[PDB]
Amino acid sequence: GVTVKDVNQQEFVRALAAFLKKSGKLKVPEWVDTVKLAKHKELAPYDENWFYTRAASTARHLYLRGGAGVGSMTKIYGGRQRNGVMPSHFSRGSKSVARRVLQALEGLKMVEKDQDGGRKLTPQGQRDLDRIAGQVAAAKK
Amino acid sequence: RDKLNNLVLFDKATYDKLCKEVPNYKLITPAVVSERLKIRGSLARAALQELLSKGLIKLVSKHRAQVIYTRNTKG
Amino acid sequence: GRVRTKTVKKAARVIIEKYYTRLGNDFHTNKRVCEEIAIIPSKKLRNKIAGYVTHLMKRIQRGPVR
Amino acid sequence: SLVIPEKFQHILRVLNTNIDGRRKIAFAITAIKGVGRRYAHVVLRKADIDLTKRAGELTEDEVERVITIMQNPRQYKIPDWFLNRQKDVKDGKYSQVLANGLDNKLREDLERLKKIRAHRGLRHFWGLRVRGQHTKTTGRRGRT
Amino acid sequence: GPLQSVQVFGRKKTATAVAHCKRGNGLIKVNGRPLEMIEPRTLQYKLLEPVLLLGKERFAGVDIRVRVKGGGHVAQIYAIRQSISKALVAYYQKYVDEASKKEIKDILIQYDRTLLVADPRRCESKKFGGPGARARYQKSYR
Amino acid sequence: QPIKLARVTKVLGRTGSQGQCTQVRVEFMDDTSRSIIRNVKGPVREGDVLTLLESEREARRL
Amino acid sequence: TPDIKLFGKWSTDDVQINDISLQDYIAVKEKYAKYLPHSAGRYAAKRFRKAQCPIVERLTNSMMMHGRNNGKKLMTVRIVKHAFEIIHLLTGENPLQVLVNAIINSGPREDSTRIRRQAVDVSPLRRVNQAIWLLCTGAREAAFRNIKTIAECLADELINAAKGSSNSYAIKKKDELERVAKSNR
Amino acid sequence: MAVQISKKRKFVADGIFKAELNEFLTRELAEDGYSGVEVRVTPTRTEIIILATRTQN
Amino acid sequence: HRIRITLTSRNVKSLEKVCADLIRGAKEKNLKVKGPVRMPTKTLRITTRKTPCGEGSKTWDRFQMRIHKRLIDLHSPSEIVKQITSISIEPGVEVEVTIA
RNA sequence: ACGAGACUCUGGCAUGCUAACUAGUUACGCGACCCCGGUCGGCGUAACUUCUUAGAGGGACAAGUGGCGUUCAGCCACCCGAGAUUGAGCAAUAACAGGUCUGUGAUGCCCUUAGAUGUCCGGGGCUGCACGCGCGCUACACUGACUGGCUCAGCGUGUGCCUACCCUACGCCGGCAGGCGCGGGUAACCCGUUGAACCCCAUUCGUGAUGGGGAUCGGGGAUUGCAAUUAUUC
Repeated sequence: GVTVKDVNQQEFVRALAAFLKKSGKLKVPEWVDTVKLAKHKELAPYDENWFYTRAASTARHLYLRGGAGVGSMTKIYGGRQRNGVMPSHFSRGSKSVARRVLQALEGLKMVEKDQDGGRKLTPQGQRDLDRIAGQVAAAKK
Repeated sequence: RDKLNNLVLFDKATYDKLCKEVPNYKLITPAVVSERLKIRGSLARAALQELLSKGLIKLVSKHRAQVIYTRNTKG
Repeated sequence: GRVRTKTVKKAARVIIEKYYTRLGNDFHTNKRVCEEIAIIPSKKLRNKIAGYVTHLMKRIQRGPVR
Repeated sequence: SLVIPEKFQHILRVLNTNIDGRRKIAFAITAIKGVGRRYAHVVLRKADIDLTKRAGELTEDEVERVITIMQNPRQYKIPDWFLNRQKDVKDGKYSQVLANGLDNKLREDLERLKKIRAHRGLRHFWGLRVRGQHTKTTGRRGRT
Repeated sequence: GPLQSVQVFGRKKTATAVAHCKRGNGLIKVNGRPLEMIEPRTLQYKLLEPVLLLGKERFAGVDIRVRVKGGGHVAQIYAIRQSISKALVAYYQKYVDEASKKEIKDILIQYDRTLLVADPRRCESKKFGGPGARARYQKSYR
Repeated sequence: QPIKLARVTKVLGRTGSQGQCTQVRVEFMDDTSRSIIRNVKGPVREGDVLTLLESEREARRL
Repeated sequence: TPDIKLFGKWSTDDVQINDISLQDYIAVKEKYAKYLPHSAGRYAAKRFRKAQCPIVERLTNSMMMHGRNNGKKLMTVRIVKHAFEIIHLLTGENPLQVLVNAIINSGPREDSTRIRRQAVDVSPLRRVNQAIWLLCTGAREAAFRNIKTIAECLADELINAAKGSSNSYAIKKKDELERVAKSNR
Repeated sequence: MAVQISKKRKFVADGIFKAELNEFLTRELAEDGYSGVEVRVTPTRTEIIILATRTQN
Repeated sequence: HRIRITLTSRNVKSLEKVCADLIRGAKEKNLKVKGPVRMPTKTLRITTRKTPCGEGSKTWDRFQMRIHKRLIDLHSPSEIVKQITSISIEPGVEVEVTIA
């Protein structure tokens, strides 16, 4: 048996996003295909069902350290703000795009409001996340 | 100067010269083909996945910055 | 540029002309004699001075120094 | 597929402006003034057209389906904060202006600020920086 | 039985990797995830230096857990290298003969001295009048 | 004209206007008897060998 | 394996250095075999400590040039890695052997200097540094503003320099320095 | 205390305190030979000694 | 009973002799003592131009004030404390007794 | 006698010493999950100080060896070792019509002192644009840009005597800037395990002033402020 840490997160994020295709229970907003994920971005994501990929990434990011609030994910998904003629700086990601995905994974129970604020994933939300790591660990065998 | 007007899509003349000539080159990169067939790099990149699907080229190493192919087994 | 100043050389000759018997030849023990027979304010001087008296021994058994 | 199709349009004369066909569809529309690399993607996402094709393989029966979204973005569920002309000063209608209206709507507001003799309008009449830049050291090229 | 645990640190520029040996089987993982699956994956053989030059059997009866903190990416990789190599030789001196330990350290120092001794290089302080520790601002005449 | 191999025997001193060249007492690996002086560029140790494009040029002693 | 070392997959053995003048300044064999050409460094501490650096590392360091690429060794190690199978899939020879043949055939023997300029021969180490120099700036001139990636232009030049194809940027610069030196001599 | 300022700010404050005494006393007790002060801490009591040449003056 | 005593001081040894002075009176009372907890020191950096005006080569200063802080907590009632607190205290050291 | 050096601080080495419920490790006992074991910044304890913090010490001296040198001062090389030149602060005699009276309740002299060169208020200006020069920032791309994914820092600072003004977690609303609630932190406690970029992995582009570059400029939306037009910033 394997947990998620012995599997490469590169092929582990979109493996869990494939599990979010069979569900289709994610309560996706409608402004999804017309939004720019951060003020420091300039284009919308190329792959259109990006909502299913990052909601998969916020899930595993809650696995390794819980209690993270929407302010923390704006730091997770931040990056260089290429300021044009002025020097670039780090800038946080968008809040609403992060506020919806954790509201979405509370829609279909995979995560709950931790005490002291924040969001930690329920024990059943950790049971199935190894079922995705077990099949890819079996995929390399 | 002299602006390169590469080809964005194959006409059947070049497409003929692809399914025949390139699988015999010792090195297949989207660069070495795009400079020899006078086509863009995206079409060159796109023109090596089917040859990998048809199995007429061998993928030796692909990377974000560099994707390399060669001939098949000679035997 | 490891050249000893006079205050290292001056103090190194005074102990040898006064404690020629208690100090030895190896650096470490006559390092330990120096803090007892001379109050040195720093540790580097304690090693700088002790470093020279050791050098003067293998000049003494080879003959007299002026 | 990678072989070249039939029914080509190397130059799709759209909105009285040429548009290259060798370019990808998401970026060929940017050749039109009033639509940039951002506003072009939401349109090609409003009309479910696949962005993996160049602008010279898409069927012409739906290129106007793209155009009607350019002219009419409101009923196609496009937000107000995407429009290059929000809350017009005359009609206050949230509209997107496209490459011929763009430049004529560009010398209306310029001449409107001149007849009222606004300072911001006179700075355009004289050929100076209007957003309050230091003109002492920069801006020399057109100025002989 | 006996708790043959050795907790050996390895430093780098700022990255500090402290390994934790014990009498287990041959598993080695830093921060819980295995050794070979560590980014950047360009430094793969770098963390395999102690395992390649010494063979797998030297780690067969020793398991290591490494916690790292500080520094940058490659600093952590270079810290983990001379953290688990220092931990293994520190295992073979507390519990078994040095006759084997002296014959395994010479394999490492002959390969690269950094597997055992830390590099005492740190970022020098910036001095005013310039953008760096040595570089100055462009002096202009007239 | 043949090229020859020359093994340095002792470094003499630095020369050149900017002190860029090095004078060396170099000896021919082909026959140790015939030995020459020769100006060289770049850093030179003691015991490394050179590739003279001609042997008959002797560098003036500084 | 305490017995053999492969540069990722390239065997360090059976690499002959024909030119005797440089087999003392080319760390390639039998104690300098490494899996990665990325090491801690310190080779620039004393004067001649640069000689015992593996050349593949010295090829890797001289690639981080021209501003933007400064301090990006993780990118150049990927470059020289990729270049090594490219030459192997374009020559069939051993990558290490081809690199050795190139720096031999690209290091100038003579060089003029201001002492009116006098022609003097170069030291072996300077010759090696100049060799790695020429075939690195050459590939930089080829990949610039060109669809051909930095990996291939690096690959072919040390292929063309290994045989002195006289269309290498290194060789055209090497004989030119040896022609000017042949003039004022 | 009332507003409870931090440890960094308090140590800076008494430095400003000792400074303003020295200047005030240097401008007033100089002709009587003022030569510096020193404060000694005590709960609810701060005694300050004026080291002066002519103590009767 | 669990009381905390804070010792903050600008000078190090004048703190060290007080941080060891409270220990002389506490083992005098033969009760369980907490070891002096060395807190990370705080340094106050102030860099300014040496020049009153803006002329000459640009040179700066490095005014610092490294502050030190030690913690010792004791399991003792209040009257055993306030007899020890009043013994041999130097002005350079500031004591903070926390009853809770 | 001063200056140099010494000295002060800093950097690196001490599984030795002193200590830690505002720092942790390691075990134990539960909890979660996957097939005895594995993972957890999930939860509480007993030992310990490797990791953290900072005190006291120790440590390096050209000390050893081999050459060179009057064999003196020393130099080179090597062995051993964490170092066989870390970095900075301090810094003499004499001097400059160097700068500063726009730092000062440091100041001589001179000028002004009520219709004021005093003080305060309103508005403007210090930014004004044929041109020249100095310090810089962003770039000219493919060793790249774009979009995802992944994964690591260390310096600091933070609620004000006058002072009316802090740093922010978490939860909601909004594309965004931001707004509305609730709490923490006078701080090794909370921000905060400071999930920083670069880099790394994977798409798209394809040598085209191109998805290089982002100057100029239009329209709209916020925030600070008594007040933003000559666009405060966003």
